[PDB]
Amino acid sequence: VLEQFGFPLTGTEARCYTNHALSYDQAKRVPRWVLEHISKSKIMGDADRKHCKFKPDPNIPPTFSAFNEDYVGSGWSRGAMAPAGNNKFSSKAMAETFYLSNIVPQDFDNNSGYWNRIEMYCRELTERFEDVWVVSGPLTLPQTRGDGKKIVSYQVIGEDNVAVPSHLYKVILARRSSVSTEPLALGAFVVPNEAIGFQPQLTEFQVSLQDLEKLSGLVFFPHLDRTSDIRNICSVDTCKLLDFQEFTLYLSTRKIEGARSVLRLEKIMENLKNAEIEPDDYFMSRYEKKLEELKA
Amino acid sequence: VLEQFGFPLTGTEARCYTNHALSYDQAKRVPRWVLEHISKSKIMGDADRKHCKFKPDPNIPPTFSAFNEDYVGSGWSRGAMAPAGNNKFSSKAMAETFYLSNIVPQDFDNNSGYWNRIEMYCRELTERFEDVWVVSGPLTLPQTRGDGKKIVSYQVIGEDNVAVPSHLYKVILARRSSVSTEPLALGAFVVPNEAIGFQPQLTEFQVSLQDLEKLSGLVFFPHLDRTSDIRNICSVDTCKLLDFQEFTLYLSTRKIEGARSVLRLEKIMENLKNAEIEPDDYFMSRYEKKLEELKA
DNA sequence: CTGACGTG
DNA sequence: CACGTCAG
DNA sequence: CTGACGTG
DNA sequence: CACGTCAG
Ligand SMILES: [Mg+2]
Ligand SMILES: [Mg+2]
Repeated sequence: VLEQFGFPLTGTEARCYTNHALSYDQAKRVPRWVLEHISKSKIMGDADRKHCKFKPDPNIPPTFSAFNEDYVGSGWSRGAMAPAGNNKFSSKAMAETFYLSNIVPQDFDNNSGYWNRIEMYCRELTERFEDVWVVSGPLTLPQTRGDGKKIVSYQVIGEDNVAVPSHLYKVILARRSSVSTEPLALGAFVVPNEAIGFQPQLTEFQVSLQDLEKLSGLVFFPHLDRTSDIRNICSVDTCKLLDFQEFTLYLSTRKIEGARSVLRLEKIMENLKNAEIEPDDYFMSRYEKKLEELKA
Repeated sequence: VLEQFGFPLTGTEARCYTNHALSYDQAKRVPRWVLEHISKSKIMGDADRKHCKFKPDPNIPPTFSAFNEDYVGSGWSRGAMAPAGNNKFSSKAMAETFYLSNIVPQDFDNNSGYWNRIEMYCRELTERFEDVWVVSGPLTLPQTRGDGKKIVSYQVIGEDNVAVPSHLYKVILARRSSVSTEPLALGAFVVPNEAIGFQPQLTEFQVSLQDLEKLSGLVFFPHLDRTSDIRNICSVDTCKLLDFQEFTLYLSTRKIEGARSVLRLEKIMENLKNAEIEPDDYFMSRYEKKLEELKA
């Protein structure tokens, strides 16, 4: 009798795509969590975000979907939780990361800077671990005022009132190999949704997993054996993001992956040379292999 | 192998009790929705809330539970979504309504005044409809600031950061009889979590079901056929709360039975007459009986 | 790599 | 809106 | 009815 | 804390 006309629906079921899964927040119009698994093969290939378009997820009821009109002109950028750069292997997978079900309102500088560098480090880990799992998502955390009152405040944007998070979180779980007798590596990080420089190290944003679960109301990787050997990812690995020089270099390399015209190449080396940087052996070895191909 | 260690858990599964069900919000430490079914029989009985105590729900993971320490001294009252008064028929059901999984931080005046009167009206509906279903819960809505920005802002209380809602909602669905071909009657209401006098009629807080679903991120009564004719409950019924005199007389009537001394009983009568409220014959019967017993 | 912005 | 251009 | 508080 | 007392 109680359930004669059904229980209310919260819409939090896991939604699976080609190379990520998420749970959606219908009230805030953003994901609660986005889970991915990266390996060196996934991050290679010819998929190109220039052929992709942000758009509502066709599997989300339109009443609870965000739309591009919510974001454009808002002063907030569209920030993908599963990044396009993790899906070079499949045009379909990359396009599915442009569904707004994967997007939160993100500070432009953060999206293009510190958070970008965290994503780059997650990819770097596949050079050292066979398997890497990442859960990313938004948070709206309280601030404590001087009188002890704790208050959650956040902006909502657009006709659809899309929630702008105060912070973003990432949980990284890395397994060296399938046969490894070695412990798993785990780290949880919470970063404010704002411009962050190159000075603060990633460890300054590290939190215990239990604290993140309390803050987010989520349980991550719930099948994990609690007596298994898990260590702090920042003690068995570096947790070292790219510095300015290496970040500018990396970006330039990503740009030599692409080739459109000569004068473009000119502008590239122009801005790069205004900041010195001696091309290290890697960017050179990757410079000739492409230069030859292009003049061919 | 993306799900190697399981998907993250959000904890929103429906939880069923003797005479209500709820979905719990582990981040805010309050229910998202509480569903109940009321009839003539369930609101009769000897269940007494003086035998009950607010306590954590033993089925909620302690990590995500509220505790009484979060509420005591906070300035906010414990506000039940499924009310004790709907569970006079069963001491077990009543006890379960005092689990903190059914509780939100509620303005004291609102809890004991306007919201109390809405609850009373839900019970009144069982005099004219055989079956009444009600979904109740908290809401944290934005305000539009002077500069046009829309901001959500709410307090979180206690060491567990229990979220204080800005508003409370109720959806009421009423069915005349199980075999009747009369359309069902439905209403949705959104009330601010603050003191509300006797002046505003309940219809001033009515909203369309669609608007409440968009604001709450929920779909209510998903098995209700919305394409068949459904009546506005404030059209087919009264949506009239008890007015000051009726409310005060009802409260005084219930206070008669609790009075422990002649002083307190007599002061109940004095307050009534001081406000120019006339007692009714039933009230004077109970009052004279109790007064005789306490004097003796 | 991460995106928005201005012209059609 | 598309799409080239620009920017961190 | 709805609740918070003060004492063995 | 459990209980009795008090207030909206
Ligand atoms: Mg991004
Ligand atoms: Mg109440």
